[PDB]
Amino acid sequence: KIVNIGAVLSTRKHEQMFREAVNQANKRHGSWKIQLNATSVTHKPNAIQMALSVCEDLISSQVYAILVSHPPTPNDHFTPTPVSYTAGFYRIPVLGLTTRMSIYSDKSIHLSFLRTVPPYSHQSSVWFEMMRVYNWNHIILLVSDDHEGRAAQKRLETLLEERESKAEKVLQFDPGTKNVTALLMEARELEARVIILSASEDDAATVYRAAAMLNMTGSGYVWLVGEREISGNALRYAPDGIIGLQLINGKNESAHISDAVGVVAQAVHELLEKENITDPPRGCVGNTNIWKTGPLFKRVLMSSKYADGVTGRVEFNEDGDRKFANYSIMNLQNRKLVQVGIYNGTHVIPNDRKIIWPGGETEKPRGYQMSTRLKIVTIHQEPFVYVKPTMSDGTCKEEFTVNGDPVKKV
Amino acid sequence: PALNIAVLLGHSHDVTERELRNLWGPEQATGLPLDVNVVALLMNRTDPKSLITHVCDLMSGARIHGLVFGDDTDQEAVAQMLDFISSQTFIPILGIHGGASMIMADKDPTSTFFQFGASIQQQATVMLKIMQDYDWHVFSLVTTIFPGYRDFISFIKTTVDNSFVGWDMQNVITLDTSFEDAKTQVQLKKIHSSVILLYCSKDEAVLILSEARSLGLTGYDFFWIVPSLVSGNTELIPKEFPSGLISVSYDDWDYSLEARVRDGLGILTTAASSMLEKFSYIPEAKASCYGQAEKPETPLHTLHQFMVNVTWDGKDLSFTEEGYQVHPRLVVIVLNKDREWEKVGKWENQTLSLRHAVWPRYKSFSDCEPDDNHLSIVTLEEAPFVIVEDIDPLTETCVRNTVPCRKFVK
Amino acid sequence: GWDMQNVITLDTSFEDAKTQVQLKKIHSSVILLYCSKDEAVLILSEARS
Amino acid sequence: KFGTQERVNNSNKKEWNGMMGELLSGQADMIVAPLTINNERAQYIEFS
Amino acid sequence: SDKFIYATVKQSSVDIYFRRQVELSTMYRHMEKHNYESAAEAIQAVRD
Repeated sequence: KIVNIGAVLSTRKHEQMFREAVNQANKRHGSWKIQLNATSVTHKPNAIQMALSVCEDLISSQVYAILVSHPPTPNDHFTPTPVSYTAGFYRIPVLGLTTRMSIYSDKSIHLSFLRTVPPYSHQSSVWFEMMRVYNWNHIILLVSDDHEGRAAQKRLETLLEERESKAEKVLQFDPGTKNVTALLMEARELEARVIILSASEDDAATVYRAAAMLNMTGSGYVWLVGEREISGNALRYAPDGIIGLQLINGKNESAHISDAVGVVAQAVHELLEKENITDPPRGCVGNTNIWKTGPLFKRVLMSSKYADGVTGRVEFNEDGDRKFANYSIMNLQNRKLVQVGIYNGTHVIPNDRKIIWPGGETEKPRGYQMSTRLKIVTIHQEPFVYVKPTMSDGTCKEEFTVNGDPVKKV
Repeated sequence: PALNIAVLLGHSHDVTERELRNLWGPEQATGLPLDVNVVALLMNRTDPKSLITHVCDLMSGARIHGLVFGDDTDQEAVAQMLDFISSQTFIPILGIHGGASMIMADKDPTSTFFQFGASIQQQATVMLKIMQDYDWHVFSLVTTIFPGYRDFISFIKTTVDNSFVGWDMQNVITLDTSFEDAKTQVQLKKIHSSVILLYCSKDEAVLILSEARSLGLTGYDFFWIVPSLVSGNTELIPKEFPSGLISVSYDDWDYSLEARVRDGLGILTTAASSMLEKFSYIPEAKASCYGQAEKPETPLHTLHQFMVNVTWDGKDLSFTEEGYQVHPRLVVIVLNKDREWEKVGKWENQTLSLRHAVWPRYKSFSDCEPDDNHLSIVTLEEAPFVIVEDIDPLTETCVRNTVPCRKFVK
Repeated sequence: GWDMQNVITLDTSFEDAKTQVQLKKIHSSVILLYCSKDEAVLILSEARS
Repeated sequence: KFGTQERVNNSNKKEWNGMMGELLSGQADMIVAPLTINNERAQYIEFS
Repeated sequence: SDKFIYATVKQSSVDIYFRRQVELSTMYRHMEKHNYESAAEAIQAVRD
């Protein structure tokens, strides 16, 4: 009757409020018999320590779903992975709270991971909407070589294929490269002025400084970036006029904990409404078979709509994310991020604020600047293209036809 | 210097630890600058906590510098667990058998984990080689939202675009959901008589095959080629699988587990020998799983980049950057009239050798129509009327306006 | 020319087995349906399905 | 070379040589030369 | 025939036309081993 829920959280206070949210969800729509419980564990510095902790504390406690969140330490190098892969052995669903990496979106690797925060790779959708609003047809992608940049590029290319169009160049740079001037020099020779960046904070700062050195932040250029490129060190060197994105509740662990607890409680009640439910296993050691109702529990989680949500309407897509998040469009004016619009679950709406494009101009710059210098290629065909050696001075002789007109040479 | 290599197998396999130790006793100076003292150990079942304890208890005791883990069950979550034991311990782990042998899409960049399996790209390559050998150019490629669909479709489209063969890809049906419900039947009706590259799980493919038989999509003129995802466990075969259902899979008949462990030990020994030839000495193994060492966990030299060039006595066992075998041991199996997966062809050094020069027509079901439209035609080569020529070097098949024809030459 | 492709005779069980397989052999072409009004309603619902 | 689809040795990749390789790779923007119009060339570039 | 040798420019439009044509493949095989690098070289070879 009692349904246990585990919570991998960051601080004792957050676990106390997780218990409070569990109690609140228990009070409302309890299905007349089920009384949910709540067990919580603080994140551990080492991944192996956490794997053993979740095996011993959560898994042995008959947890139906596990709530995981980033530790208070600023490092965010895939902390919830051991949770998703200890609870993924038995198809026990895992609830991510502040994990925005796109690697978890692939279900072939993460079998039973669902997050409340959509990952960074969905930001590309916003850019396409902007490409639909400001009529930008030629863009340049500046993506990392890791999984996140590749996923963002793939999503943007999939979106663009519907329009029968493609980015002129998709420059991939390895993470942590100190010198990126070669790629930006290559991009400068192109025509498109819509530069789209998808990189971590350090890589975003490096790209920003390299663009500043190359005078790429001036007038006629427009930059579209994500949340990682306008936060932290990347904000220090961000060029003025950049169009960043921010999540309304991305760092609000409170609202995420509350809505995740509500959704998981509703899903547990919906599952217990059905038939042939098996009980969760005890302990990692001694049990090897998967949880039979794991797949259907994840499916019922993915089909539950949380009507009244603190973060908004909570939904789930086939990739396992929220699919509906509010992205706030932040423009960097006078070295200060000011909101110039907000992107809802499906559309972008501007506000009374005026967008200051890079270089300080108010008018919307054109997508590209046409090149009046053309690289002409020819071959040595005798009747059509005679080719002759030039003199020492560098220009060959003037010649005249039978009429006497000069023969034009290049 | 002595190389400690650990081997871990399940109890379902009759091979004992002493046999594993004796396997590395050929005594022909296998390691020129080093000697390998193989340590063996078994576990009752595969599970996170026990697996971690076993792995770094072996690390603490035998000071192992490698792992040749081999699983017995079909749990696909073991491969990831091994991958990130390798990630958080820097021990080169090899997935030999069972769930650890199933290819995982994206691995951690800092994890030295390699698998004895074939990625979906290699299976698609083998399937296209089958079609090229049998001239089954027309094909309808059915998919689903079963993860990895996008990679399979992207690779098949890229190969088709780069292909010199016709490859009239008629359609791509993505049965999003509701297989036995509306709007998927209408999707299936657009299928024309052609090869079907079904891509989904085994039970879901059972559902789609039941629907297809209800729609009359199985017969002498209907061919189905499928990857190892749906063939799955050869021992159990669904009643909905038509006879002649061609599939490709890693060989479990000829590639015995003893050969698997010998190949893993040989790979590790050759990589370490190349390291000794190139670098200074064998790096000491990590202290343990635990302790939270205050160091940015970066070994000076590792086995990661030296596994791309590993050669054994008679075969090449190199690995790609993503972690797949460059020369996997793939076999093309078919479901014969006895409802058993009979191995037909093999994949050796990028060449597919097929037992049947001409494809023997297989009765799909008991109620299928008799084979009449298929006829054997004798034709002896006479200069002006019928001409026999060799295979096209450019296309590796019969040229335009020319038909395949087989001569029995001694 | 008049390439009469096929003659499907839906003996019975219009919304049941072995008539669907009969209907699958239909190719894109003119259909000279011959039946009562309500039965033709059933066959047309199946055809739209 | 004027340009022809050729299969490069590594990975068996289709590639354009000569003028088509120069133009499709961005090295050149226009080809003013006796370039014949046919399907293989017209599928990737566009002729006046 | 061996005594009658004829060719064209390697990797050009006419080479593609002969490769893709359904029936002239028998002489395309002959031409593949005598193709010249440039039109001027082939013209000079014809001249002498």
